[PDB]
Amino acid sequence: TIFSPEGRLYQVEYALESISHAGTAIGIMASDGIVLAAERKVTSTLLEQDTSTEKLYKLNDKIAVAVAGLTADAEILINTARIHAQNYLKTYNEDIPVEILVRRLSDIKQGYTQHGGLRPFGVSFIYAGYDDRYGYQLYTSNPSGNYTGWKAISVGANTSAAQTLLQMDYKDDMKVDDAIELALKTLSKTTDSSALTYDRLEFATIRKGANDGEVYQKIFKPQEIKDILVKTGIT
Amino acid sequence: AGYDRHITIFSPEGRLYQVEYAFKATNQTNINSLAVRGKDCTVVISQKKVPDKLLDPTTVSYIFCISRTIGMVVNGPIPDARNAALRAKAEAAEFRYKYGYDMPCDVLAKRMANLSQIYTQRAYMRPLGVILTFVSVDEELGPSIYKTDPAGYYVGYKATATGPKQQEITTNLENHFKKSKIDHINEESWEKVVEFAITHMIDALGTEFSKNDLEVGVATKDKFFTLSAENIEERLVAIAEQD
Amino acid sequence: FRNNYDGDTVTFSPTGRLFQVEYALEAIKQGSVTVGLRSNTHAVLVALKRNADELSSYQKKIIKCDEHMGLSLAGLAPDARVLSNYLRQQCNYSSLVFNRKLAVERAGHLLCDKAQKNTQSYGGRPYGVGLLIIGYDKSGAHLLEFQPSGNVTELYGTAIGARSQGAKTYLERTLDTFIKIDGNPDELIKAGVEAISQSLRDESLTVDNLSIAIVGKDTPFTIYDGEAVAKYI
Amino acid sequence: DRGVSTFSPEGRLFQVEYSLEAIKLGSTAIGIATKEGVVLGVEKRATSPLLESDSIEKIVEIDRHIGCAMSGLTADARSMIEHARTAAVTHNLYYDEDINVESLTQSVCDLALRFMSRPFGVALLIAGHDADDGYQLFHAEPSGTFYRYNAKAIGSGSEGAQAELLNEWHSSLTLKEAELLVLKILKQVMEEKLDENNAQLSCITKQDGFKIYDNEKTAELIKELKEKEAAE
Amino acid sequence: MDIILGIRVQDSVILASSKAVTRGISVLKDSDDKTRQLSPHTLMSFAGEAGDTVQFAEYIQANIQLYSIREDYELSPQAVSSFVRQELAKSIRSRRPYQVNVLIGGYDKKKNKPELYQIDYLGTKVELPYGAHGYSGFYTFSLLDHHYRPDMTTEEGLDLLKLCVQELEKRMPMDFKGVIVKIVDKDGIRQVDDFQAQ
Amino acid sequence: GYDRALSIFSPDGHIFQVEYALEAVKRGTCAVGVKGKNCVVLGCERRSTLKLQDTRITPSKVSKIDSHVVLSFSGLNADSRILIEKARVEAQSHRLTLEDPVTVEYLTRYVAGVQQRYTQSGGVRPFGVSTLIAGFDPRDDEPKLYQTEPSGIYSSWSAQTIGRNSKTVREFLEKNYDRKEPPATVEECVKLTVRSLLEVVQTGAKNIEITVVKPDSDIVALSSEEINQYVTQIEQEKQEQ
Amino acid sequence: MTDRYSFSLTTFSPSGKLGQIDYALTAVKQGVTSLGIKATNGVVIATEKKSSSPLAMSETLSKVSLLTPDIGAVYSGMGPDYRVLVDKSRKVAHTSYKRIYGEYPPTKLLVSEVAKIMQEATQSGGVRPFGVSLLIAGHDEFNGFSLYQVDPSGSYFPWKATAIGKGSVAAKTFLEKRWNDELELEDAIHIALLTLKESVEGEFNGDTIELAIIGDENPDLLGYTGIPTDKGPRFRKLTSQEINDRLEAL
Amino acid sequence: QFNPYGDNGGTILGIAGEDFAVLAGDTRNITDYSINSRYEPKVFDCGDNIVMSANGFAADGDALVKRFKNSVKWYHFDHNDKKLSINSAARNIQHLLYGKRFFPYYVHTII
Amino acid sequence: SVFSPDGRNFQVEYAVKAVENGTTSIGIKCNDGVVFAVEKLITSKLLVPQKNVKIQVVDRHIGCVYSGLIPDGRHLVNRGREEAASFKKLYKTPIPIPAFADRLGQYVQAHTLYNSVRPFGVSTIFGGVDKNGAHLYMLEPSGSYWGYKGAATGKGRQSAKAELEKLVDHHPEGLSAREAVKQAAKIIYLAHEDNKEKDFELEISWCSLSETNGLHKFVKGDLLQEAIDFAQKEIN
Repeated sequence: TIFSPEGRLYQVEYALESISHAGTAIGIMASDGIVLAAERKVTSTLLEQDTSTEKLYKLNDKIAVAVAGLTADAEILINTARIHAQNYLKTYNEDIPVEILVRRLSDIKQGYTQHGGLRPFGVSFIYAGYDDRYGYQLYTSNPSGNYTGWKAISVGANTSAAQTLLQMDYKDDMKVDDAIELALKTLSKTTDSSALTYDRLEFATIRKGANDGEVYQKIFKPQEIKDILVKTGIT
Repeated sequence: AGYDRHITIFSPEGRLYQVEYAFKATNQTNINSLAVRGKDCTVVISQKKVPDKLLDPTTVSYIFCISRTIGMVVNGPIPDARNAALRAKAEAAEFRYKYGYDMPCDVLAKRMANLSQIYTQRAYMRPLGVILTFVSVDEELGPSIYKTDPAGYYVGYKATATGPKQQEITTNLENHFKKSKIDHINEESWEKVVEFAITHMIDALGTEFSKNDLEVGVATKDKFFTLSAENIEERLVAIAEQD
Repeated sequence: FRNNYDGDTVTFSPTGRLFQVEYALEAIKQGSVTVGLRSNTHAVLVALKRNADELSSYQKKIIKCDEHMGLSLAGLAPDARVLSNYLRQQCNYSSLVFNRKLAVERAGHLLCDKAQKNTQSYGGRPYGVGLLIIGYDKSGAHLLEFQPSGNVTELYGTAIGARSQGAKTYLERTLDTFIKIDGNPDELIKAGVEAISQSLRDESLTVDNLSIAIVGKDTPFTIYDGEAVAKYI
Repeated sequence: DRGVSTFSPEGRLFQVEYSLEAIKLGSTAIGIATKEGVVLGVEKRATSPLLESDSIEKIVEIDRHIGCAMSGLTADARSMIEHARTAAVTHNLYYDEDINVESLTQSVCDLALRFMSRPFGVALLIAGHDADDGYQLFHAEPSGTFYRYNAKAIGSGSEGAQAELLNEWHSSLTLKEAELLVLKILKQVMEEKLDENNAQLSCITKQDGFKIYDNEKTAELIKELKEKEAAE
Repeated sequence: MDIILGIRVQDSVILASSKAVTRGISVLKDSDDKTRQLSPHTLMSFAGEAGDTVQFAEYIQANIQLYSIREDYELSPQAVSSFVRQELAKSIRSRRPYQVNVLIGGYDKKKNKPELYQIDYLGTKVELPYGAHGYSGFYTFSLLDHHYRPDMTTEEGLDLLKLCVQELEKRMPMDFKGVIVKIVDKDGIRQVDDFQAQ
Repeated sequence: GYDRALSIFSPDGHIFQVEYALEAVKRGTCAVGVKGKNCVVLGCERRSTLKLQDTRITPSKVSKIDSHVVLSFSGLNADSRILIEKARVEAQSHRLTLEDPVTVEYLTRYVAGVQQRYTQSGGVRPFGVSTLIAGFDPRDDEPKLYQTEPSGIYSSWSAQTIGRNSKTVREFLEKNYDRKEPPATVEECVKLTVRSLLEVVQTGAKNIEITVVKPDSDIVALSSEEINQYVTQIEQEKQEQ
Repeated sequence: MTDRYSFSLTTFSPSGKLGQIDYALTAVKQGVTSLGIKATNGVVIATEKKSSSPLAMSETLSKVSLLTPDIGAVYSGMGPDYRVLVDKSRKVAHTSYKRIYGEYPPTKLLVSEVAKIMQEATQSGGVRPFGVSLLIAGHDEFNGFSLYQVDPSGSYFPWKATAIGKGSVAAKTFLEKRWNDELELEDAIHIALLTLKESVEGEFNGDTIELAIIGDENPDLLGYTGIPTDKGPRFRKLTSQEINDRLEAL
Repeated sequence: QFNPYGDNGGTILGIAGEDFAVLAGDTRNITDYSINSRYEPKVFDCGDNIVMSANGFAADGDALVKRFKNSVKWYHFDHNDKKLSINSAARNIQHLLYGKRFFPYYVHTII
Repeated sequence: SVFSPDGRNFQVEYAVKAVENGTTSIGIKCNDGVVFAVEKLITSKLLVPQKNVKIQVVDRHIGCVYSGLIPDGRHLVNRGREEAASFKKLYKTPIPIPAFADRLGQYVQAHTLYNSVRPFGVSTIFGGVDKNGAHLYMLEPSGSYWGYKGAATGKGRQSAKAELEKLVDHHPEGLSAREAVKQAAKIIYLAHEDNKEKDFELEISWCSLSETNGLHKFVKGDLLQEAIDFAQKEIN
């Protein structure tokens, strides 16, 4: 939490360095939804995949996050973000605007940057959510407490590689199903495994729910990822 | 010097040097103790060394009456020994007040073990340079010996020894229980158990004892007490007319 | 050996020394000179003040503590303020609660105990000032020397600060003379003025240079500066 | 590099000594104490011509009878001024009178002691009048020590400024003479040419209290100085 | 008891509030505004215990303005009224509760509906076509039960209030010195500054 | 209770944490402000690590404090959110107790004050932020522009710039800005601003953003296209041999 | 007196490592091997009771501990660290869950809570991380049987089967070979005993092995009859006699 | 219930002349219908040429005079031995009394 | 809060050096009390004789004397006094000497547990008469204390200890209070041998059942001169 002669924050820079070794997560934002894709870190056959959650967390009904970093550090931050959302709803009788929740988590992160002599959290987030002011939104936050908004973005391992590819294939008028494809294709070329299989992925979508006018959060099950891997041509 | 040598953080090999150094401190007084169990008693023995002639020998002790039922012997320097003594006394009185029955031997051991564990983990507290041997005839468990070290470790014993010549005494006892085939001293009177204890102490240290080279604590159903020089002397006489 | 052993006051050197305390003691040697001496009827402080420039003041070095007590300082002046203030309170508390003028000896014990805490608590620092304490109580006249180590000693006379050894030497020899200056303030003051002189390569002590304070049998504590001291040069 | 309130082997406080260094890097401030008043002048020192000069407040009022000039890390002076003002107004509230200049200074120096994580990087010249001791000038260091002066200068140009103050000061200086001297000595030590925009004058009189001179009244004295020093 | 009335018509919300301030045996003022603008489309009216009344209104105002400036966005009437309710419901169990009753009249721009919220000092919230606090409600509720229609124009709503005020001048014991009337519609908040002799 | 002193003096009299805070400012994207006869204009730049950004929802560099005052910053973005929040809270608090909105000088003094406090409290680091604060006092027409830095020093400026390559742009402004004649039009005041930024940014595309403040809480941001109308007019016309 | 170390003892190194967590994991590696296997009608957790001298009473040391009537834990690394975590975990199962909902917590959530306590020692002032890895096995009405591993960082993850400590690499391989999603409980006990034969040097009997299951409800371990709507604890420590009987036909 | 107050009678009178003042009081101290003392003074010299009486509940009166005497002592310490003017004393006494606005000294005080 | 690799506490160890560096002081137990004595270095002719009292009373029945940093000693006694007061308040009876010993024990020992406190740079000799006898104690900077027949600490501790050892051996029957006072004067004179660059003043106190009714009192006037005289005799 001290400055270098250069004007950078030691513990922060080293924390980002920590994050760069973490399973990659991508967020892509369509015209009618957001995709969340993330890759699990060098796993095993014996690792339970069914009841496993480690990279994709529901924050409320309108907002999810993807985690790159220290899983346990993120559990802390997720829990207090969940609480903040409920505080907002209780106070106002309205779901929290995505930006506000993002700002609060980032402000928490910023604290550890500036006071108290505790270490920053080794965590980066992609936030996917919906509110009726700005529609679908994608945000990112890192241990510096900095947050920015994105059409498409990645965090963790191989972001340079992944970032190049998304710029190459993203175009504003995208649909959700194309964004799903783009997410999986980008992870296929930035993986470190031989190939991308179902037991190494977490997948989530925030759609407009077919016919209703209401927002739906879907966290893809094992069998569902396996299937969406077939259609795209990765089997 | 790296901080992993001064405070209780980990070393690259996964180690806690301050704890290791605290184990070293336990031998500083160069005293051996042993504890054994009878049919319905528990006996502790400790060497007693009064170097300086100016000392009042009645005040030099490493055995402590914790409660009516529980005795403790310490291997380590006295300041730390007395700190643990006072705390255990406080804890044993608090337990009885809050819960309405006498603190059992193993429960006080666990509680002291936990207290030590904290010093193992928190940086502003050094561990205590001591090993504590707790003894009693527990109302549920009978004769009991429970021993804690500066790491936060504790376990129950059939018998035990502590100090510089620890290993010699241990094996000496191990050998007796191998041959006797049971986990206690099969004697009715506590006097014979004390006698056994001194005898095996002698045969593993290669030393003879006069009445002022020992210290004896005995725990019976509903009482723990220490022996006087003269009671010990009478014990030394009975071992003479036999061994 | 002198290496990582002067980091804080909470550390002993392998010799058994407390260097921070020793260093605070060193702020006194660098301080301007002051003298104290007493007979059986009065006690006197003489403090040679120091200026910063020819245009500056000669910073006051004598602080009143009650009607019967006061002190002179050499070292960090702010530290003399903290302690004399604490002494004003202890004198005051003694008056209010007990209707009792506080004994000089008790004042010494109290200052000792306050300084001691700072030689033992982390993140604190020893006091960087020495103090000469005069007073008149129920057992007569008194002089005390305060050292920031927490050491206080009762004396017939003494001196602290720059080249104090000169005055202390003179006093060690003039002893049997001044102790007998009873019921004669002006001669005891003079004996103080002449004692402070044996500590000046500096110069002639002048009108704004000199500070005198006295307390006695029927004389309450009073500081004299300038015009009033002219008759003693 | 070990602690904040640590002693050097020479019995000085490291941090207090290093704060004194910061003050040496500060803009010059000069004070002259006479029998007709006390003058305070300062060097504005704009770090650029785009800076609006009259937004540089290095002379501040404390009470109507007490003013103060600063030098060093002027940002650190904010809470000292605030505390000084509270002390002077509080005193008037509790006692129905003006605070003594020495008492006001002692109070600021009390605040100075409270290290807060570090000492102040700023020294202050405090000037004013009270019935008891008349016109007074005080130098207040971040050590908590303060000193009374007939004349004093603080900041980068202070060594040469003090020397000049040593020759020029006598116990019969009129206020208008004292104003001219502050201006003169500033002109010598300033790394720029003295005009009404890069130097500020102020005084306190018993009758009119503390007044900052506006740029117009200063420019006149600058012009009057250029002339007094032409003929001689 | 001060008079605090609110009527929600089809396109706006109208608030009428008594102009008198009475301490003891004196009317101190006959032109008091018992209203604070909370945002350009939300207005709060208040009655109750002497000092508490303005201190609360202005604390609520400060919080809403802060939120607006922080989000460059106006909270909905539903949201503001929930903020206020929770504030009162906190206050009711503190060492010294705020003894203030409020009407919140706002125009929700997202929905294009006008809205009227009645909240008492206990933190009891309800949305109503018309509302009142204090004794005045004992006359107006029934009157409006009869004369009110859900689809009235703003000009019609003002004639409904005229009845309400005239009734309160016939039957209320105290001279409340007439009412200030304010309208909250799509264009914001304005004052009908000519209600008394009209 | 962590109160370990981080901002301390060095032997030459410098507070290195405050100094390195300045370094973080000069690392940050450039921000400039210039005041006219009846206006003040604030201008910023954007970086190019990535350009798959969504600009609708990403935090703009000019923040509204009250309806008549704005703040722009160079330095650590996370730090600036904290200074802005407190400035917003104070602005409401001043209205509540004084029944008047802040003067620009007062809001400036407050923010500079918070920065200063962080240079002398245990277990806190200074703000890696320096700010430009601009607007008009309530019921006043004379424009106001102030600058604060991590030390807590503050001052007013006819025009000023901060952040990366501000050395260059302060050069431009020092020759071009006339004390005698401030850019009397809103228009020509936006002119001097875009010119000064062109030295550093490259093409004034998706990088240069501008905000105008007139009296009585009149504050308008610009659009890409209305910026492009200024990029075009200077390049071609001031290209003449 | 007073805590004067108010800063984190686990910080980031320039390479992004958190030293103390790595070193805590090194401590776990030295630890005596322990394992858990998830069957279709149960979970088994097992370890070796490394005695220090035969004079120590092995039964008096708890290596496998009941956390709730349906949840157990075992560890590798520093015993004293495990023991205090078991105490805090038992207590939090109450303060954070049973006193609020009137029912014991589901496994994932108790695990979540231990994870929290361990993370805290990763970031709080003046403390070092716990030098243990835990294996938590349990059942709840809605998730059925589960098994989790918690590490010094507070990371947790669910396993079908695993081992930690000294011979963890060797044993993970052995289980991978032997695990299928159709194992009965007695099958998993048997596999656990086989996997654990590798680890161990000396004697291999019921007095050197601590083994417990999470299986069917044991009504005779409830202590009372009459409320037919609970049949009792699913957690069950195997006796020395029960271990040996399975070792003869091994 | 404990009543923290009492009333010990007495009567004080202040008159100011052109270049003098007098403050007088009786020396009698009473409780209900009993005489505690025939000579218990309640007018005191406070230094700096100020006399003070605080009549009513004598416990409160004594506490106040004690506190003012102390206030004078510290005035001398904190303010370079300056004489405390009568108006300054008065204002200081206001503050002493008002500090106990919610548990008052039951005295009528004259200086 | 730092063990060195041999199991010792190096900060306590350096505290000991500071004690070894101090003025010499002693305590002698007799058959119905305890006597205490100290060497007061005469820094200067300017010290007021009999006026810089080193020995301190605790409660009414307990004597305390120490060697090392004098401020550290005074701090300890202050705490001892509160610990005495607190005991009397709760239990009525004055504090027994073994009990008072553990109170100082634990406190001194506590200052060896934490890295933000330094240990005490004194060894303290203290004692008195309680309900069942006289008791003598010495407490080292570690918080280690034991009971003693005789005790010495400071620069001349070794020569003083040897003398004490002689008395113990040649008086198995017990010594008298009156006698121990003279003997203490002798021992301080003998001990001054290892510190003789300065002149010294002798100070003695005692707590005897029959000579003081079991209260701590200083030795002044007649008895102090008889003790000095006796000590002057066995040095010529």
